[PDB]
Amino acid sequence: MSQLERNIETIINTFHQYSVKLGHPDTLNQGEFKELVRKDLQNFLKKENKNEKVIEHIMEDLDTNADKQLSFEEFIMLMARLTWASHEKMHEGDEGPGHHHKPGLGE
Amino acid sequence: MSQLERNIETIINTFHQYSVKLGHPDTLNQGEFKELVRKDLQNFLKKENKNEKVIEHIMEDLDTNADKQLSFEEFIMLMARLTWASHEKMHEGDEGPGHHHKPGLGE
Amino acid sequence: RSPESVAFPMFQSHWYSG
Amino acid sequence: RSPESVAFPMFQSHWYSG
Amino acid sequence: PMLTELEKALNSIIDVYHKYSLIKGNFHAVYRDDLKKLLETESPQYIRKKGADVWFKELDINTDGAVNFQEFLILVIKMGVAAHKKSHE
Amino acid sequence: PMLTELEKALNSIIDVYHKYSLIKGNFHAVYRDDLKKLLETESPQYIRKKGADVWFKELDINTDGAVNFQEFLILVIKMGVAAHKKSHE
Ligand SMILES: *C(=O)c1ccc(C(=O)O)c(-c2c3ccc(=O)cc-3oc3cc(O)ccc23)c1
Ligand SMILES: *C(=O)c1ccc(C(=O)O)c(-c2c3ccc(=O)cc-3oc3cc(O)ccc23)c1
Ligand SMILES: [Ca+2]
Ligand SMILES: [Ca+2]
Ligand SMILES: [Ca+2]
Ligand SMILES: [Ca+2]
Ligand SMILES: [Ca+2]
Ligand SMILES: [Ca+2]
Ligand SMILES: [K+]
Ligand SMILES: [K+]
Ligand SMILES: [N]
Ligand SMILES: [N]
Ligand code: NA
Ligand code: NA
Ligand code: NI
Ligand code: NI
Repeated sequence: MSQLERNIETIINTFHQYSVKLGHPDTLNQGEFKELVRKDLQNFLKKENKNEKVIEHIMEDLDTNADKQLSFEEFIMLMARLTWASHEKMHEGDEGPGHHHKPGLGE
Repeated sequence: MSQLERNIETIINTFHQYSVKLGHPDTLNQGEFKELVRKDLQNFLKKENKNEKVIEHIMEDLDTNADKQLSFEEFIMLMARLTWASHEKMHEGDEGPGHHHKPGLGE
Repeated sequence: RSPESVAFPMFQSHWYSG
Repeated sequence: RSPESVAFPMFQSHWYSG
Repeated sequence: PMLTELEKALNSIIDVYHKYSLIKGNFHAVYRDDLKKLLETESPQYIRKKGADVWFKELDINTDGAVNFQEFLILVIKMGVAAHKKSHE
Repeated sequence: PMLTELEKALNSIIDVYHKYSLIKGNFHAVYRDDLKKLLETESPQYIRKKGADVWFKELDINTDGAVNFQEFLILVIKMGVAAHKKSHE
C-alpha cells in the first residue's frame, strides 16, 4: 500500500463511516453529510460549519443527480476541491522564486 | 460562430496581440505576459497586478516546460483558472437555495 | 482497515431520474 | 477577426529540454 | 469598472455552461442529453465529429452521470488548444 | 488545531504529487517520465495496467507535455472511484 493508496483508503473509510448510518448504506444523506463535515472536515470547513445553510448549499451542489444523497462519485468531487483549495492556500500571495508551501487549509 | 467559439476567438486573439511583439511570435515572454496581464486582465488580476513579483510567480507557475515563455497551451490554463475563480466568487458564501450568481471577479 | 467486501450494496444510479 | 492562417510559425516544443 | 473583452470572454464561458446546466436537475450538472445540445450548438464540426457520448465519457471524470463546471472546463481547454492549432493552418 | 485524519489525507495527496513534480523542471509539472515513476510507485496494478503513456495522454488536457496539479487530481478522482467500486467486490 502506497502513500496515495492509503490516503484514498482514508477517504473511502471516512465516507463509509457516515454513509451506513441511515437510509442507503452506500450514500450520504443530508444528516450524514452534516455529521461527516462537522467532525472530519472540522478544520478545512471551519467557517462553513458555522452556517448550516452553507453546508446545505454545498451538499445541493455536489448532488449532481438531484436525488438528495451523495454517492461516493459525487463526494470525491468535494475531496478534490478541498485538496485543490488547500494547495492554493499554500501558494496564496506567492512571490517566488521557486517552490514553497505556506500552511494549508484549516491552519 | 457560437457564443463559446467567439469567446475562444477572443482568448486566441488576445494571446496573439502580445505574443507577436518580441522573440517567438507564438509565445509570451515575461514582458509580453506582463503587458497582457496589466491591460487585458486589469480587473480580474487587479490585486496581483500591484506586485510585479506576484505576476512573475504566476508566469513561472504556468511555464510548465520551464523554457521561460508561455505557449498558448500553457496560457489557456490561466484562462481556465480565472474563469473558475470568477464562477467561485459568484457563489462565494452561497446559502441557497437553488442557483444564483453574485458579481464575478474584478467586480 | 483496507476496505474489501464491505458487503452492503453499492449505489449505482448515477443519472438523473427527476 | 476570425484567426485563420496567422502565418507565423506555431510553437511546438511542448516538453522539457532543461 | 468596465471589464476588458478578455475578462468578458471568460465570464461568458460561465454564461454558456449555465444555459445547459440550468435546463433541469442540479444547477451545475450537464446530463448526457444536455451535453449533446451543448456540443451541437456551441462547438464546431471538428469538435462535434467526436460524438457527444465519446465526449461525455471523456468529461465525466468521476462517472456520476453529469458534467459539472470544472469538467466542462476540460472541454473548453481542449477546444481552445484545437482552435489555436487550426489558426496555424 | 490538529487536523483530522481525512484532512491529513487530502494534504498528503498534495505531498504525494510534489514528490514527483519537484524532481526537475517546473515545480508543478510532472513530465511523462516522472508520471511513470508516480504510477508505478503510488498506484495499484489495475491502475498501472493502463500504461503510463495512455494515462499521460488522458491527464495532459492542455497537451503542454506536463501534468499539473489540477490534471493530477483527475488521476486521484479516477483512482478513488475505482478503489470504491473494488471495495464492493
Ligand atoms: C486498517 O487496517 C487500518 C486502520 C487504522 C490504522 C491506523 O489509524 O493506525 C491503520 C494503519 C496502521 C495499522 C497497523 C500498523 O501497524 C500501522 C498502521 O499505520 C497507519 C498509518 C497511517 O497514516 C494510517 C493508517 C495506519 C490501518
Ligand atoms: C473579427 O472579425 C472581429 C473583430 C472585432 C469585433 C468587435 O469587437 O466588434 C468583431 C465582432 C463583430 C464584427 C462585425 C459585426 O458586425 C458585429 C460584431 O459583433 C461582435 C460582438 C462581440 O461580442 C465580439 C466581436 C464582434 C469581429
Ligand atoms: Ca446513508
Ligand atoms: Ca446524488
Ligand atoms: Ca513573443
Ligand atoms: Ca513554456
Ligand atoms: Ca461528473
Ligand atoms: Ca498539462
Ligand atoms: K461504498
Ligand atoms: K498562435
Ligand atoms: N424530475
Ligand atoms: N535542464
Ligand atoms: Na443541470
Ligand atoms: Na516538475
Ligand atoms: Ni506546490
Ligand atoms: Ni453557477
